Amino acid sequence: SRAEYVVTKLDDLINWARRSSLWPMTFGLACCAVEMMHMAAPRYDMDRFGVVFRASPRQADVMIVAGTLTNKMAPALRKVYDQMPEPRYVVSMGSCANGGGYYHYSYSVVRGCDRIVPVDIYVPGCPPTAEALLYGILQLQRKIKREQKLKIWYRR
Amino acid sequence: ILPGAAYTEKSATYVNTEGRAQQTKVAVTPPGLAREDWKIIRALSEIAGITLPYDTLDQVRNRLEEVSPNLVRYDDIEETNYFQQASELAKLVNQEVLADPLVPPQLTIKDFYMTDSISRASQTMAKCVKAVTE
Amino acid sequence: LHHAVIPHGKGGRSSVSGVVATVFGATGFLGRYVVNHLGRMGSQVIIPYRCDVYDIMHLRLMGDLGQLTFLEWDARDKDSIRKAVQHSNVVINLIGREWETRNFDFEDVFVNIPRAIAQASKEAGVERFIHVSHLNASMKSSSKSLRSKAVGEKEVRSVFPEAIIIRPSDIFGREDRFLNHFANYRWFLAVPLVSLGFKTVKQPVYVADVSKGIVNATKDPDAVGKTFAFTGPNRYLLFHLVKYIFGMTHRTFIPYPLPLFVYSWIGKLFGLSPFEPWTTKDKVERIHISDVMPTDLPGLEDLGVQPTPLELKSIEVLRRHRTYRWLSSEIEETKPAKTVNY
Amino acid sequence: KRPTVRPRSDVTHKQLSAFGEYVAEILPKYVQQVQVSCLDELEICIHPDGVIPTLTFLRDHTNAQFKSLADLTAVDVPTRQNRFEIVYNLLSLRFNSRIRVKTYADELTPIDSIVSVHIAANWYEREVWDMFGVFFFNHPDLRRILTDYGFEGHPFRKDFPLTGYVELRYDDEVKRVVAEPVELAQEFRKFDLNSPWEAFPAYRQPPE
Amino acid sequence: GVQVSPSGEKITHTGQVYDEKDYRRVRFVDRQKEVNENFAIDLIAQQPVNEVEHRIIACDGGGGALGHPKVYINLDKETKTGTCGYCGLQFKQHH
Amino acid sequence: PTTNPPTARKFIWTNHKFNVSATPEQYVPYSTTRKKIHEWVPPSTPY
Amino acid sequence: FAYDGLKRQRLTEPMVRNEKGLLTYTSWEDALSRVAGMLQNFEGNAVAAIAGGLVDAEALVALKDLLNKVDSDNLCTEEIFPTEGAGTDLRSNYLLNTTIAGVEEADVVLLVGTNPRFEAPLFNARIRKSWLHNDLKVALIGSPVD
Amino acid sequence: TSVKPIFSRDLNEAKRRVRELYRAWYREVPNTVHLMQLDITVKQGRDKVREMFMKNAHVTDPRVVDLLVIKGKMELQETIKVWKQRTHVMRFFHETETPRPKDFLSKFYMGHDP
Ligand SMILES: NC(=O)C1=CN([C@@H]2O[C@H](COP(=O)(O)OP(=O)(O)OC[C@H]3O[C@@H](n4cnc5c(N)ncnc54)[C@H](OP(=O)(O)O)[C@@H]3O)[C@@H](O)[C@H]2O)C=CC1
Ligand SMILES: CCCCCCCCCCCCO[C@@H]1O[C@H](CO)[C@@H](O[C@H]2O[C@H](CO)[C@@H](O)[C@H](O)[C@H]2O)[C@H](O)[C@H]1O
Ligand SMILES: C/C=C(/C)[C@H](O)[C@H](C)/C=C(C)/C=C/C/C(C)=C/Cc1[nH]c(OC)c(OC)c(=O)c1C
Ligand code: SF4
Ligand SMILES: [Zn+2]
Repeated sequence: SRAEYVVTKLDDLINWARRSSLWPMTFGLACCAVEMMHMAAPRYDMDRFGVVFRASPRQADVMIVAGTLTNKMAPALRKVYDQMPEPRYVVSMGSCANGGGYYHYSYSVVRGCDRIVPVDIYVPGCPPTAEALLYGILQLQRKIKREQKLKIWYRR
Repeated sequence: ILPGAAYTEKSATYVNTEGRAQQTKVAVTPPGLAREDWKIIRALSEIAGITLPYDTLDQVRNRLEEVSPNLVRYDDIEETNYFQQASELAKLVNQEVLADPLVPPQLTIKDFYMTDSISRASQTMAKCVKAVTE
Repeated sequence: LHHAVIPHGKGGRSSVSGVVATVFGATGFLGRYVVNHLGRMGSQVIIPYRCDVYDIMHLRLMGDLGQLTFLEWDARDKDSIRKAVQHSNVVINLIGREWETRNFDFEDVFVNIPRAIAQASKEAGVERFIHVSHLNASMKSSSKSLRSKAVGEKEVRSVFPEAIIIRPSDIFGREDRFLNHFANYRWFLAVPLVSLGFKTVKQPVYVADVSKGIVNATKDPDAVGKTFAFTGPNRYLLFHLVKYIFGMTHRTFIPYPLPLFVYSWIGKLFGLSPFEPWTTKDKVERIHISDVMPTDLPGLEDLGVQPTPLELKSIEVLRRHRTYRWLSSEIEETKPAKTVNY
Repeated sequence: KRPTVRPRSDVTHKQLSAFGEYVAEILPKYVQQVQVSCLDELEICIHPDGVIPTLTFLRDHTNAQFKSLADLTAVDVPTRQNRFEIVYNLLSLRFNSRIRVKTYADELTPIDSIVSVHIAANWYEREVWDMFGVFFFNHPDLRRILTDYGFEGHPFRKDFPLTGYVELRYDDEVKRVVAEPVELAQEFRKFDLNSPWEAFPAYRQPPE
Repeated sequence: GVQVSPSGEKITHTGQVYDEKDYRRVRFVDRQKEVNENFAIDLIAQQPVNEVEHRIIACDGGGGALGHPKVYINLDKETKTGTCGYCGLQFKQHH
Repeated sequence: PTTNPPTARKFIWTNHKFNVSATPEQYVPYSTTRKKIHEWVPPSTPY
Repeated sequence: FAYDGLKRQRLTEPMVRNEKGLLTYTSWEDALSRVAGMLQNFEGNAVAAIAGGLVDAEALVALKDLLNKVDSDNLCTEEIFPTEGAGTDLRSNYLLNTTIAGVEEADVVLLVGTNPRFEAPLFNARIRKSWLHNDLKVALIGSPVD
Repeated sequence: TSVKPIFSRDLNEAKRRVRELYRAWYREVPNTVHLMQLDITVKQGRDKVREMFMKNAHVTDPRVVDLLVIKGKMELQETIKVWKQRTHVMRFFHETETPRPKDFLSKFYMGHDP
């Protein structure tokens, strides 16, 4: 119907604004965070996609888990994630974050950040190259593009 | 039917032809819902109201001790005497020997491969039987 | 048992529990507790969802790798219901609304959809069917939602004769619409209570117990075909409950009476909301329909769950309704409510 | 001249033997053994009572001046009664040399703390206590340093399992990170790698 | 080849396939079973037998250092071919 | 490749396939081995 | 090589007879509940047990204690051993008293009704070893097996 | 059987340090509960303190009681300074862990473990 069509284009409108402004939380754990700094470096310039690092979880949209999550740091990662306003997305980057990686069998490591927070995109690698992370970030925008919140509200 | 463990799947005591006591060890655990064989009878005993006085492998072997104490002397040959007594009780048996030739159940390697349940469930032993036969 | 469902492990996440449950309604308040209990013991859980994927994210971390299977379904399409209940040995129905929408009324949600699920579960060859209803479900009930629940119970048992029916009282928890509903009356200065809340009795139950007994019914041999009453261990007059809640939030309690017809008319205004109504006529009715006395029905304790008092767990629900001056006030600073044996 | 085998030197091994005798003559109350490896590294093995005096002399003596504590660590050898070997690696900038001082400990026999000698040791002794459970007397601030708060056990002890006993996950029912017994989807596979043939005749032990 | 089971699931080249009543089939609902369709067993059987004169022949798989370790096969048993234990190529003696 | 084409092989994919994640073509892991322990099948007749 | 029989024909689930007389999978609590129910009736001669060729001593003693607790003494084994004379009173009657390593010291072996090659393959190995090195004389009362 | 003491010369001189640690832990529950905004009562917290002290009721070697007291002071300090979090304090209460039955039959139904 006309209203169902209008709701669709309003859905694209709000998605587009969230796709075009992803503000990751300044937050990296280990060597994977070095490649996340390279994605911010001139060659890739994530800023040109509208991606701006913000220190405060209140001002951040995306949490990129870029390094190993140990048991000591697990509660703190969850707390800054809880304090992220919604909508909010997690990119798990690297083997350590993806599933433990080189430390999977360590007594002190969380075997994957997805035991602690819900993860949207998994980026393989140890570390993923800055392009691999960039591909993952741009794969998160397409996930948002497929969001259908307003349309589903209409059919409730 | 009560699914029990196999010898690879439990720590069990066996006594060989010399009388030497020796024990297996768990390699894998029993499949499916199978359970260790002495704990089924212990589980059974409690349901039926006549609970048996042992709840762990340690206590069951202590009970084996109370019966025949050489079943916990692992890897040990316990010398036995008193054969003269057994003979003196054997001279009184009035039963007499038949004339049947003494023919063992296994004459040839054909009958060797499949004797017990595990031998009979083996596809390798079936090949060996089929191999010597044909 | 098929060899892939025999339970192994020690009931941790990486264990196998032998339960393969399709939970219909896992995306709601009680759903996240049912999936978590199923998921933590190592159960395969199929989760049919109609909402946006964003709204099922909090469930993703409730099972080990592979133990959660999300499926898109439309309650109008039968073929999608079969698609989900096809591989289960138990199906749990938690579908429900506290209000009516354009596309689904109380009959749809509480009768047709449960019957559609039960009808497909019987054809698919599912051993257990757990259906949640209500304690005050009855055909002689004032509440329009509570009559449909009574019908739905019977439809479910016509097409799945051995269905297990769970009847919880009011469920209270972090995301409930029970203690957070009264704690939110503070925004309107005063607390309108029909008859001042002294005629209504309530025996609320903690959500984790409801969910822990629902999961215990997925494996209890002595549950097929029974109806259960899940209720708290304490009955309170609505007044004392609402007074206690404001004691737990340390807000100012100013109760005044309001005749049911004036209260029922207000609920109609809030029900015009195009979004999720703050209240409705049916929600106002249900708040004042008094809990039935428990007479001859197995309860929580028959499924191995000990009811949790409303006193142990209120502060985890109500601390966020406090101001800074009272955030740190401990459970003991609040006087407990007064119970009634009728 | 062999282009594959490490050059051997000569003078350094002779020098470190002379200083090893030097140290043993001066501290005969504490020194139990002195050796120099084929890598040319001097080791002093002392009675644990001698730790503070031994590192004090080696730090302040004029013909030593081992003023830097390169590091401090323990090795767990369960077959020994005193299963913890405490190792101090010291550096002399004056003489451009290095020296290893070793003592031992058990579970219930704490060592003295050298924080009065080398402030560098403060955190190193926290790490030994945390990872091996070796208590140090007179430590200004002895508390865990590397393990999670309220972590039970000493994970660098040889008998502590590699994956530990507990693991963490987020539990949405209670809304926090919880600890639970460890279960692994895939168990760590232990490989038996030792060859049954002897590789070094020079280290063969008598079969007595 | 890619046989299909009575349940309709494709059978992998290793012969695996979930039973009818195996619940683990639910992972493929609204998705697919990754199957590789070029069965190496079927492809290797298509190669012709190379004929050689000598009784002992070396196979390295081709490409020299890009193949497998070089081995030799006896060709005396003139009733079956000689098969490479690495690449599966077959050899037979000319006379 | 317009001047140095790759070597042709009969098993090389003719049709490329991009990242199929999130779609109905997505890979789903599973065990590629067959059952190991075979269970006893009871007789289908009375005794 | 017979261990591969441990992977076929395995009992993995308790089973009982349903109303058509067929074995059906059930639960441990269910299945034990049937056997206890029957065990509480019968006592004495009415309950008997047979032990097979692959039973552990921890299960023979367990099954012995259970049946002795309902008065029964019919604990039997498929193997036969003459119970006349001493019977199993004296261990020396039913054991290999010279041991397996004692074959290496004898100088005559008399075999009575047995094919050791197949009944005890490693005991026939120890005989031939003494036959080879110690020059053991060996005689066989029985069939002319190889 | 002669050994260097850590601090105490025998069990009685060590129990003095135990009761002094139990006092400190007892005084701190009402603060931990108040500052960490735990969802328990003081009585329930203090009972848990007592439960942990009785977990080691069989120890008799004086050196061992010295190292339990040493550890308990470290645990007390981690709590007073709020180095621990709700999650850490609440781990003592094992609230998410179903407890394994201690009877033979229940173990027998549940798996192979003793
Ligand atoms: N106080 C309580 O919570 C009590 C609850 N109950 C019963 O427990 C069950 C769940 O309670 P609660 O969890 O509070 O209910 P919720 O309000 O949490 O909604 C439950 C689920 O119903 C689903 N649902 C509702 N309508 C539809 C529909 N038309 N098609 C598909 N899915 C639908 C929702 O999915 P979506 O979110 O995508 O719509 C949601 O996941 C209900 O039967 C309720 O009546 C009984 C007694 C008390
Ligand atoms: C004459 C005036 C009389 C006073 C008015 C009568 C009282 C009617 C209003 C009662 C309170 C309304 O307060 C409303 O409570 C409902 C019930 O949970 C909450 O409802 C919603 O809250 C959040 C929002 O995401 C959800 O998580 C929740 O599940 C949903 O129910 C609203 O967030 C709150 O705003
Ligand atoms: C200011 C805004 C920006 C856009 C900047 O350009 C970039 C992108 C942000 C930076 C520099 C850091 C982003 C996240 C973060 C906190 C990383 C951890 C980190 N940071 C380090 O140094 C800074 C290290 O140094 C050795 C590390 O090891 C580690 C592990
Ligand atoms: S995955 Fe590799 S690069 Fe990334 S944090 Fe772990 S070890 Fe470092
Ligand atoms: Zn080859």
